Amino acid sequence: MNLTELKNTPVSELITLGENMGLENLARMRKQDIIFAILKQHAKSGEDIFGDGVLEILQDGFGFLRSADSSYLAGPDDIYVSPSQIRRFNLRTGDTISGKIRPPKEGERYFALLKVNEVNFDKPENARNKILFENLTPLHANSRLRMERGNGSTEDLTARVLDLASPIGRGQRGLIVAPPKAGKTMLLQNIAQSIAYNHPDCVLMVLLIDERPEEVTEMQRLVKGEVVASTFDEPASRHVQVAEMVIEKAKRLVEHKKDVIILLDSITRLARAYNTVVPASGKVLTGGVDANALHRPKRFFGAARNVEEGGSLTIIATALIDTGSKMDEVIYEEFKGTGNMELHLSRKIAEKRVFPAIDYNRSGTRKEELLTTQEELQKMWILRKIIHPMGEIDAMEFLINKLAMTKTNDDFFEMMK
Amino acid sequence: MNLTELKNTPVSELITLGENMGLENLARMRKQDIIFAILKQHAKSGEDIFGDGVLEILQDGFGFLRSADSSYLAGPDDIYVSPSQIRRFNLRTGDTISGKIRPPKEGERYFALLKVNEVNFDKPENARNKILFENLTPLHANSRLRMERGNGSTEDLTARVLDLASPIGRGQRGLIVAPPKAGKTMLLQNIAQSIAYNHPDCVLMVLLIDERPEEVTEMQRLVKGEVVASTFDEPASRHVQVAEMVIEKAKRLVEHKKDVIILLDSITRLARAYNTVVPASGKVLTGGVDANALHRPKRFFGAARNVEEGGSLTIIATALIDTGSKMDEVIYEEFKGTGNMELHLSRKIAEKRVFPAIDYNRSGTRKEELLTTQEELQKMWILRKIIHPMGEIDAMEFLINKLAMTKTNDDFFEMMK
Amino acid sequence: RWLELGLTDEEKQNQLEQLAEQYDELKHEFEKKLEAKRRKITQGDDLAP
Ligand SMILES: Nc1ncnc2c1ncn2[C@@H]1O[C@H](COP(=O)(O)OP(=O)(O)O)[C@@H](O)[C@H]1O
Ligand SMILES: Nc1ncnc2c1ncn2[C@@H]1O[C@H](COP(=O)(O)OP(=O)(O)O)[C@@H](O)[C@H]1O
Ligand code: BEF
Ligand code: BEF
Ligand SMILES: [Mg+2]
Ligand SMILES: [Mg+2]
Repeated sequence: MNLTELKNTPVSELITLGENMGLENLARMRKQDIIFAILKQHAKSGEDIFGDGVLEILQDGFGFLRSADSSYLAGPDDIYVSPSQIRRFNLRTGDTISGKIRPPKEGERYFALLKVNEVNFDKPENARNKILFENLTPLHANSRLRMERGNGSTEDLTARVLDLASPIGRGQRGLIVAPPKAGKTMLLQNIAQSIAYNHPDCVLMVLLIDERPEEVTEMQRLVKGEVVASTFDEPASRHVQVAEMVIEKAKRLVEHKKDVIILLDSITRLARAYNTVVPASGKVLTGGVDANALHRPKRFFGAARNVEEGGSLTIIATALIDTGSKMDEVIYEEFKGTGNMELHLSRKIAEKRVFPAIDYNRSGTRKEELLTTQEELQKMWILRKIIHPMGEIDAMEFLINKLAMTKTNDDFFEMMK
Repeated sequence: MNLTELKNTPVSELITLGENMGLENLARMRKQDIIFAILKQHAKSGEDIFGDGVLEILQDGFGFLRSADSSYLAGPDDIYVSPSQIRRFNLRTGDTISGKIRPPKEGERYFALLKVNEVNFDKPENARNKILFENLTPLHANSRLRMERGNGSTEDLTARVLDLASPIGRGQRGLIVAPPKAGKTMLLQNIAQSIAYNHPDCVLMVLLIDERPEEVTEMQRLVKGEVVASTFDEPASRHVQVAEMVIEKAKRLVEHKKDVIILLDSITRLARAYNTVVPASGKVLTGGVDANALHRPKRFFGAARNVEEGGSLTIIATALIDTGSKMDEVIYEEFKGTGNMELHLSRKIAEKRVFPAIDYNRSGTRKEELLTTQEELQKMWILRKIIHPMGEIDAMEFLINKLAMTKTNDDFFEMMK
Repeated sequence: RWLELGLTDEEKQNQLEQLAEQYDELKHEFEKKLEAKRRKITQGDDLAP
C-alpha cells in the first residue's frame, strides 16, 4: 500500500508487520530499508501497490517519486517513473503523483509506476491542459491572513505583534532579519501554529534547512502539515535538492490554485550552499561570494508571488546577521531589495530577556493598505505615530507590557480607546 | 503575423488559436513557447510571416530581433537576421526593424528575416544615409516638459512639486537620490502618467531593473507606452543586456529625431551588475568597486543629451542611499557630477507619513533659465527665497498643505498673489 | 504522439490502459537494451599486463 501509510508509525509496527510478512530480521536494517523490504514482500503477494510522491526529474528524462516523510530525498522507496509518463502528461517537478507501482525485478533499481491515478489531488486531465507557474501574472497581497490565535497565550502576542507591526497575507514575500540567539525558532513555531489554527484552509508547509536534528523532531511533530527538512547531515547538494523540490511543489500547488506558506530558516545557509555549488567565474565579490552565486537563490526567493487566476505562494525566509564576516551580510543586502516584506528582530533586546524583541521601526510592508481594512489602517498609522518618538527600549517595553495586559488585538484597539 | 499582435493578449487566446491551428497540447508548454509553435504552424500554412523587433548584434555579425513584450531578452521567437542585411543597411543595435520572416528548417534555430520593410517607422533609405548618435552635438534642455496633470489629484501634487522644485525638459539628465522606503515607486508612476497624459507627443519609455515581479506587472499595465523590465529573475548578464538594448533603442530613436524619456529605477543595482561583469584589474577601490567598473555605467548614463538636429534623450535614473555600505554611496558620488539634474527625496520625512517628501533644498537644475519663462522664473526665485530661511519640516508642511489647498501650479502662483 | 483520450470508461479506458502499458513496456525494454549495449561498447577491454 501507501508508503506514508507505513511511515506515519514508528519502526516497531514496521518490524511486526514484516514479521507478519515472514522475512529476514527487519530491525537490523534501517526503518526505511524495512519499508523497502516490506513493500517488496507485499508486491510478492501478487498485488499492485499504490504509491505516491512528488516528482524529481534528472537529465535522463525519467523521474523519481520522492516521499514526504523521507524529507524529499533519495531513498530505496523512491518510485521510478518511466519517461513515457513525461511524454504523455509531462509531469513537472513537484507534481504530487499517486498511482499503481510494481516491484523491481532483479538487476533493476526500485519500484516502477505503471499508471497515474491522481495528479495533485485532481484528475489527470487537468495536468496536461493547465496554465504554468512562471507563466502566471504576479500581484500583491489582496487577502489578509490574520495571525492572532484568540485565547490570549503568552506567545500568542508573538503573532499579535506581527498583526500590529506589519500584516502578512497571501502571495507576500517576507524576510526575517535576526542575529543568532534572538528567538526565531519559537517565533516561527507559534506563527505556524497560529496559521494552522486560525486559517486551516491554507496549506502549511514549514521548511527547515541545516539545523539541529532535535529541532527537526520538535518541528515535525508540533505543527499542522508536512514538515520536510534537511539538517547539516546532508551536504549542499541535498540542501539545494530539497529546496528546489519544495519550491517546485509549491509552484505546482499554486498552479492548481492553492495557497502555500513556506516558512524557511535560514536563507543565509541556503545562500552559502548555493555559493558552494556554483561554477567559478574566475572572480570573487566582496565577502567571498561568486558572481553568479546569487542567480538561483534569487530565483528561489522570487518564486513567491500572488496570482490573478488562483492560489498564492507566501515565503517567510529568515535572514541571519551578526555573523562576523561580510558574505552573509552581503546576502542580506541582496535580499532586502527583492522581497517586498521585511520583518526585523532584535538581539540587543533579547539578551535583556525581553521577548519578543521585534524591530518595530524597520519593520514594514509594501502596499500594506491591501492587507488591512480602512479604519484599522488609520488606527495602525496613529499607533505607529505614537510608537515612533519614544526610544527603542521605551517602545519595546510599552509593546510587551500593554499587549500582555491585553488578550486580543481588537480588544487592544478598544482598550487604547 | 506579428508576434506582439499575439502577445498583447493572454495565454488563453493563444491556446484557442493553437487549437485552431491543430497542434499538440499548447497549455503544457510556455506561452511564449506557444507563440513559437503557433508561428511555426502559421508558416507551415504557406505564407510569409511579418515580424518586428529591435536588433541585438553578437560577435559573429548576425543579429537577433528581440521583441518588446519579451522584455528585450532571449526567446524562441527572436528572429535571426543574416549578416547580409548588416552589410547592406548596417542596422545598429536598437533599430526597430519590421519585415518578412520564414520558418526555421530543421537543424536551424529560429525564424530568419528575409527582407526589411520598415526601419524605425521610416523608409529603409533613411537608415543608410543618416547622422549617428555619438556623432551628434549635445546641448541643454531648451523645451520645457510640464508635469502637472491639471485636474488636481492628490498625487498630482507629486508632479506639481517638481515643476515647483526644479523643472524637467527634453534632453535633460535627471537623478533621483532617495533611501529605501521613501516613495519612489508611486512618484515615477504618476510622473509617467503625467508625461503621457499632458505630453502624449513624446515617447514614454519606462524602465525597471531588479524589482518585484508584482511591481513589473503593476507598471506594465498602468502607464502609456512600452514597459521593458528585468527583475532579479535575471542575472547581471541579462541586466546589462536589457540596459544596453533599451539605451541603443533610445539612441536610434533620437537619431530619427524623436524624444525618449527613460525612467530607470534603480541606477545603483545597474552599477552593481556592471561591477559584477567587469574584468578584475588586480585592485579595488573604496567600498569594493573595481577601477574600470564605472566606465560603462558612465557611458550608459551620459547617453542622454539634447540634440541640435532633432530628438532628445532624457533619463531619470533613481539613486539609492542609506544602504549601510560604502560602494553604493560611491556610485551616487560618481553620479552627482555627471548628471546635470539632481532631485533628492526625503525618508526622514517619509517615515512621518508626510508625502511627498522631496528635498527642496538640494534639488536644482543647471541652466534652468531655459526650462521656464521669464516672470515664472522670477516668481520661482522669490518662492525659493521664501522657502529657504524656514526649517526642513516647516518648508515641507508648508509645501504639502498649501499645494493640496491649491489645484494647479499657475493657480498656486495666482493664490500666493 | 497522442495515446491520450478518455470516454466510455467501462471498456475504452481498460483497453487504452492496456495499450498504454504495452507501449511503456516496449519503450522501456528498448531503452534498456539501448543502455546495455551502450555500456557494453563503452566498457574498455583488457589488453595485456
Ligand atoms: N516569546 C518568548 N517568551 C519567552 N522566552 C522566549 C521567547 N522567545 C524566545 N525566548 C527565549 O529564547 C531562547 C531560545 O532562543 P532561540 O529561539 O533558539 O534563538 P533564535 O532567536 O536565534 O532562534 C529560549 O531559552 C527562550 O527562553
Ligand atoms: N505621494 C504619496 N502619497 C501617499 N503615500 C505615498 C506617496 N509616495 C509614497 N508614499 C508611500 O510610500 C510607500 C511606498 O514607498 P516606495 O516607493 O516603495 O519607497 P522607495 O522610495 O524606497 O521606492 C507607500 O506605502 C506609500 O504609502
Ligand atoms: F541562534 Be539562532 F538559531 F540563529
Ligand atoms: F526599496 Be526602495 F525601492 F528603494
Ligand atoms: Mg533559532
Ligand atoms: Mg521603489
